Amino acid sequence: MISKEYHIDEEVGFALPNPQENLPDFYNDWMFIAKHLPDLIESGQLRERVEKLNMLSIDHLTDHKSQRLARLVLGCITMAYVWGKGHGDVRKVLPRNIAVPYCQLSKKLELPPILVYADCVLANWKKKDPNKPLTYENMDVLFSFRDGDCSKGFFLVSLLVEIAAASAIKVIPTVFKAMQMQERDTLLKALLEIASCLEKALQVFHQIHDHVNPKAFFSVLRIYLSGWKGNPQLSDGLVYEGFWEDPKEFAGGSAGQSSVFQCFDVLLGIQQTAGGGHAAQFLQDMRRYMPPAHRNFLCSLESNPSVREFVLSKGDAGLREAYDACVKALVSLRSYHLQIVTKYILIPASQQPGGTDLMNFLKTVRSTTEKSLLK
Amino acid sequence: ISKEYHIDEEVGFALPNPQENLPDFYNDWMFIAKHLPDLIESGQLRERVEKLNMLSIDHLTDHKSQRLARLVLGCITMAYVWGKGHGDVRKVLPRNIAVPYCQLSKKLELPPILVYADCVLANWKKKDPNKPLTYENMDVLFSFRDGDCSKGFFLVSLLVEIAAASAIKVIPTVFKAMQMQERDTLLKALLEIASCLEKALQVFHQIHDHVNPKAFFSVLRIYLSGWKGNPQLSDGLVYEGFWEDPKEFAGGSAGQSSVFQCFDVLLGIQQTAGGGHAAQFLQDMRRYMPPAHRNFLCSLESNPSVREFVLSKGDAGLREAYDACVKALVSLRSYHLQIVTKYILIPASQQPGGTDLMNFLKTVRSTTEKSLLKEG
Ligand code: HEM
Ligand code: HEM
Ligand SMILES: CCS(=O)(=O)N1CCC2(CC[C@@H]([C@H]3c4ccccc4-c4cncn43)[C@H]2O)CC1
Ligand SMILES: CCS(=O)(=O)N1CCC2(CC[C@@H]([C@H]3c4ccccc4-c4cncn43)[C@H]2O)CC1
Repeated sequence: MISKEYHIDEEVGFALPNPQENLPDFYNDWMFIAKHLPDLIESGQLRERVEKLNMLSIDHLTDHKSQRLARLVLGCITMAYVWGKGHGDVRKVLPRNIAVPYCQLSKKLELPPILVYADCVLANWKKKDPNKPLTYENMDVLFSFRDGDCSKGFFLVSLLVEIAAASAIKVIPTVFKAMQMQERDTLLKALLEIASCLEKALQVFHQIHDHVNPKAFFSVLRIYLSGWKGNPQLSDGLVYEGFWEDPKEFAGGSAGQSSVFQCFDVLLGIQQTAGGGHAAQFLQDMRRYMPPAHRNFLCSLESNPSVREFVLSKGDAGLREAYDACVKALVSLRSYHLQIVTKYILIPASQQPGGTDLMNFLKTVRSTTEKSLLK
Repeated sequence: ISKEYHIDEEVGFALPNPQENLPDFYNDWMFIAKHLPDLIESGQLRERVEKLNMLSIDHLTDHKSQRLARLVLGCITMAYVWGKGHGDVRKVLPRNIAVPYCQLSKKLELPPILVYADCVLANWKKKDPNKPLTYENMDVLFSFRDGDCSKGFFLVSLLVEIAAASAIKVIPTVFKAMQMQERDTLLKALLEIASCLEKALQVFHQIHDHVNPKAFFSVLRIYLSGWKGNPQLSDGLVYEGFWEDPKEFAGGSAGQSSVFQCFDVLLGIQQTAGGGHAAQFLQDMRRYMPPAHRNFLCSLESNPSVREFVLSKGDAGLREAYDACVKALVSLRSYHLQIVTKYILIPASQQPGGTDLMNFLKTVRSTTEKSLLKEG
């Protein structure tokens, strides 16, 4: 098994198992706002409500799940506060009574004070029926921004893809064991199981079309997920009033912050973070938005010997095909994902009364993946 | 420390006993690198580079031959791009050098530009193998121009690196001491770290004896500069035959030194935390370190915090030992600010950026100073 210090679950992987839904009564004022964001944003009540909050101590968030729930709560409120109704009117200062505890909590959890993938995908879910499986029909999100924002469809499909990819994480100890022990057959089997899970993860992705509408995604949800790093709207970042004097820049959410896909790039020696380029820089930076235990797990994988070099050295057609099957699965995922971006970003952007830079980043990452094929 | 991190007992992150000569196959590269001052001064460097045939990197069969080739190709690239360093600039690196350089850079997981690991850590030799690592028993392998003080700059940098790196071997003692709750051992370890970082500063004092401000500013500064955020090459460098579009890569920085980054990490200074530019920059420079050295840094980040261990213990002895380490880093950076004033700011004022560079350095110094438990 993988060590407990990396906080990787057997079933959900890097996802938070059975996320907490309710905070202690002490934090009811936070909970009320986060639970009613759609109506409070729409009616222009959200900002005054956040401004009228009292500064609450984080000390009564006594465990990890409560701290992670609070991060999800405060992060959603923070996006609602900064972006407002999502029409380009921006708050440049986050008031101290929310900014201070959010920054304190974020420092405690070693995550930046902005909504991350680990909040809004990995900790933002529940089973409707605990006795039924982790499927879309038996799941809901904990928080959404606006009515019709398609956040359920986006967050849950993202979660399910993550969970399907994560079924191969438990094979990783076997891989490195098989290399050190020079176990060709064990390694071959292990690589075939990884390809199977990454192939399965692609089929899970196909659901996105059923539960997310392009127009709503582009015009609404995209807005609330965006951040303030290299964002012309918040040129210098956001002022977290009372914590830092200067405005601070933090990137909005990205599945670049997903540890599973970074994990298999590392495992397969794809070297996405190597070389000093723009795309590498971004994906390396995104590791700071991951929970520290998961950050550490990626670092650990990078310190182990290369699977790619092991397979490359061996003159073993069986191993090369199994290796290549893992790489092909990552390329196919990334290729399908590009087609998603065309449908959900490029086309809606063209229809409104940038895209190329986003596509080029994704194509760089895909190409680096394809270029790791041995055959 | 595991041998997979490629940290030497004597020279730490430096490459022990660097290779001086490449295989005969690469003589054409070696000639240009060995005669850069002569070729630049005669206006023959660019022609010589352009006359090169594309040589395969497959005959560079070990890590040291590859690190030497990187240093050679890196120095040739700086000379080719910058020329005589008067503003006559090349935006296209010819394919016959660009291809092998990028191929080799990919193999070693480094950006295709001269980095600290090339021009400091791999750019040296002992004169007498039987004598210690001192300035007078050492030389650099490559310089750019005559009188550029590259020996002084690169070797003093290396000596400071090595002095500081004597503390690296203590790091596993620190974590073992913590995990095992060995207070006296941890205290002794932290005092040794402080001693070495204090020694590094004394070694730094030698810079004044071997580098002249004018030569440094007007000559060497040029050849060390890169093409990331540089108006001279706004869109970066075209590496002909490897990539179609120009690529931006940062010039050398001792932010690329793994020793100072590792002690920041060890002492919980957290230079790469938060939403500021200094953090981003120091984070980016890790990409310009050799991969095993990158790995080592992140592995230190995964161990428990020394700072939070010391903060928890109500132990004046431990706190003082901890602060002596932090103070040693503060003293180095404060001294380094004076060095920037002498070697950059003053020459710049005398000529017929500086604020930005000093603001960056002050932010990093401040982050260090603010990790002190007690006022220094
Ligand atoms: C409406 C659906 C989606 C759209 C429009 C979309 C769009 C984008 C865009 C524009 C980027 C580049 C900017 C950034 O990093 O934030 C990106 C990155 C990324 N996305 Fe998505 N995405 C969607 C859903 C998903 C899903 C379900 C996955 C799960 C596989 C995913 C995986 C990734 C990964 C791993 C990256 C980082 C680059 C890479 O590793 O290839 N995305 N996405
Ligand atoms: C002529 C001598 C030197 C001058 C003019 C100089 C100047 C500078 C400048 C302008 C920077 C900021 C830009 C950059 O990162 O490249 C810098 C960074 C840095 N320098 Fe130097 N430097 C000199 C020598 C040294 C030496 C010998 C050391 C060894 C201690 C050193 C250590 C550092 C470190 C560690 C950084 C990154 C910021 C930090 O960690 O504080 N420098 N230097
Ligand atoms: C860059 C400003 S932008 O306005 O052009 N812009 C880019 C497109 C997105 C769409 C989803 C979002 C990101 C994310 C946030 C949270 C949870 C999962 C995922 C995810 C999965 N793939 C990508 N993302 C981000 O890439 C929104 C913001
Ligand atoms: C920004 C373009 S600039 O022209 O203003 N400019 C900044 C000042 C420097 C001075 C040395 C150099 C860097 C370095 C390169 C190789 C080996 C060790 C070290 C080193 C140590 N401290 C700093 N550096 C860089 O920071 C030159 C270029």
